Amino acid sequence: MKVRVKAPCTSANLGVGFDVFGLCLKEPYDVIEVEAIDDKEIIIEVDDKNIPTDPDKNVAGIVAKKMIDDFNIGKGVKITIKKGVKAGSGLGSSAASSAGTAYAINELFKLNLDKLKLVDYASYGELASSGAKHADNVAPAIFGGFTMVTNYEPLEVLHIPIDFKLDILIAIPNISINTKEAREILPKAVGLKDLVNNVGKACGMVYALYNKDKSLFGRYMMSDKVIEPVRGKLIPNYFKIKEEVKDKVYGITISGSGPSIIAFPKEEFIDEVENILRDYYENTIRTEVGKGVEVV
Amino acid sequence: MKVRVKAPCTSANLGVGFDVFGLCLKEPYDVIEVEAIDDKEIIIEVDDKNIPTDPDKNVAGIVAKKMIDDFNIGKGVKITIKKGVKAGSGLGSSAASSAGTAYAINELFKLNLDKLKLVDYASYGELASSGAKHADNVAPAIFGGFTMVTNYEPLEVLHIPIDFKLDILIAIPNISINTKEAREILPKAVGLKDLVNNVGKACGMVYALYNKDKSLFGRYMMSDKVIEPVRGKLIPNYFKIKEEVKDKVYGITISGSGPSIIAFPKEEFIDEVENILRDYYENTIRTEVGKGVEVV
Ligand SMILES: Nc1ncnc2c1ncn2[C@@H]1O[C@H](COP(=O)(O)OP(=O)(O)NP(=O)(O)O)[C@@H](O)[C@H]1O
Ligand SMILES: Nc1ncnc2c1ncn2[C@@H]1O[C@H](COP(=O)(O)OP(=O)(O)NP(=O)(O)O)[C@@H](O)[C@H]1O
Ligand SMILES: N[C@@H](CCO)C(=O)O
Ligand SMILES: N[C@@H](CCO)C(=O)O
Repeated sequence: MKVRVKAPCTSANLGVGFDVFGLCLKEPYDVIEVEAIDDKEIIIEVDDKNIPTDPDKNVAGIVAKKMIDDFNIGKGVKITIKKGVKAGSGLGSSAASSAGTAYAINELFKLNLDKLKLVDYASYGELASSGAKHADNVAPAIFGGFTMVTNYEPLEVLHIPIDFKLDILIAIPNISINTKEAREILPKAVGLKDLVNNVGKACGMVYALYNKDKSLFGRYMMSDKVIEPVRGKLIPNYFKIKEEVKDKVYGITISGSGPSIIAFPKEEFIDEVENILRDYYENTIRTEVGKGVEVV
Repeated sequence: MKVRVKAPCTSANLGVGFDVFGLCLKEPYDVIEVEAIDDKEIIIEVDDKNIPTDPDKNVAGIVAKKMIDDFNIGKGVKITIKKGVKAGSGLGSSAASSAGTAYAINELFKLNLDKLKLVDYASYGELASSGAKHADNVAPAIFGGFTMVTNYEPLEVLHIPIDFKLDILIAIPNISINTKEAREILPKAVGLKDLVNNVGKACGMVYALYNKDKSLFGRYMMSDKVIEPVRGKLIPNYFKIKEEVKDKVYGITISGSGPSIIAFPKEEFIDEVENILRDYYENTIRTEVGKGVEVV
């Protein structure tokens, strides 16, 4: 009959973890309901008028069709989506719809697929919306916590639960940034030295999570000199904001391909950091690490 | 009066951890004795006739002088070295002398320096022998276990003890490879895709150690396509050996800049893997993860 889920926004890259790291947020999230229908068609309703309802264009339809065909399911589905945040915000909006749909289809048709497989299916949605089957936003959307996409073909995802408090502040600019473009402006090659820096800093972030060291995690997160300095120039006041909250956060960086900004405020300055972000971007939210798609 | 230590060989890079990762071996090692002397000169005796006795050229003399001057120590030292393995073997031979000396000087003159500082001093020895103040061999020589050099200026080293059994086989070709040259032949730039691969795989190796997963650790270790395929062409029969021990090891790769080869054999095939390595290289040894410089 029907399955309804909340599918969370996620923050990919986290600086030196470009195309690998992902952190699941508790909010915002999409509320997605999938209902099996007799007609073998996929019908989509979405509250954001800028998101297509064509099932071959909305990632929810792309993922549902792939799963329905792969399991010879003989039904269609009506998918209703209420968006947590607009597309192109750097908060994994489309990944929320892809992952929420994969999860919902799995439940609705009792496919008993494991999390890795759900991420793999959701990534077919990311293929379409970004032109690349990247799984770094759909992985945390499904697994919750912190994930690392460590291989493709075949997809491998390593998950590290965050079992300690990690306050998150997200500033969401009203402008949007197209991920494909955000990737084209990136260097085609990086110096051996950046390879070494990013590998060391990203490994240090993994060590930091196992040691529950927010300070180390946040500081290493801000050491990327390859991607973040580039995308950061697309975001109004981004560098000014970083300087203004400098000693009041464990770290702050671009969420995904931007323009949203993700900050991990120190407990002592959370209200103040939130007020600073809000002065620049009215749409600022306080959240924490989420647990992934779940029924609602 | 005198301090004598065993300073271990170490295996740097471990594939995707190039210039970051280091693993301390239990053997071979240098046996180094440092004796305070009244004359303010540094005298060096070494059993390998191809290693200089000039204190400005032997890394033990370079490190001792730096420490003696930095602490206004008013004595000279006589340093006697019995080498575990020749220089240019890819087993951190010079780092063993640098680290063993830093450690010995610290003990002899009761400097009470922490491990990080000892690595920093030892790295002055690596500056001279490789033209680069790399700390990826001296870090594990001092800390023991697995280390990651995650920053320079200032040096930062993260240590992960290996508290599970990890058998190591090392094949030591009679030829030598000069590290400076081994680095010049490396690509000056790598594609974004290799950046992503190596960051993900190296982070996966860190996750693997915390999860005591030798299989994952060894498999990711063999995924570098940037440095290992290049240096591997300098080592006779290296690729043939990799294929021949393919399913009998968790992983096998080049130790440091080569030509020595480091393999982590599966428990079931250890003798067989050792015999295979020995058929190609008579000088093959079986060892395990070491604990770093210690008094002997
Ligand atoms: N259900 C959906 N939800 C959001 N976006 C969708 C959806 N279906 C299709 N799209 C399209 O996919 C693109 C954006 O997906 P979105 O997740 O916002 O990615 P982004 O622009 O790459 N930024 P990031 O949040 O970093 O992944 C736009 O072309 C959307 O119209
Ligand atoms: N006490 C010493 N022990 C070993 N080598 C020394 C020593 N003092 C000076 N050297 C010189 O330093 C160079 C090699 O140092 P070594 O650690 O074997 O480095 P490598 O050639 O870079 N390979 P790797 O094992 O990967 O670090 C040669 O030029 C040596 O003569
Ligand atoms: N890793 C992708 C994530 C997009 O959310 C990028 O930054 O291009
Ligand atoms: N990371 C260095 C180590 C040398 O032991 C290299 O491979 O050039």
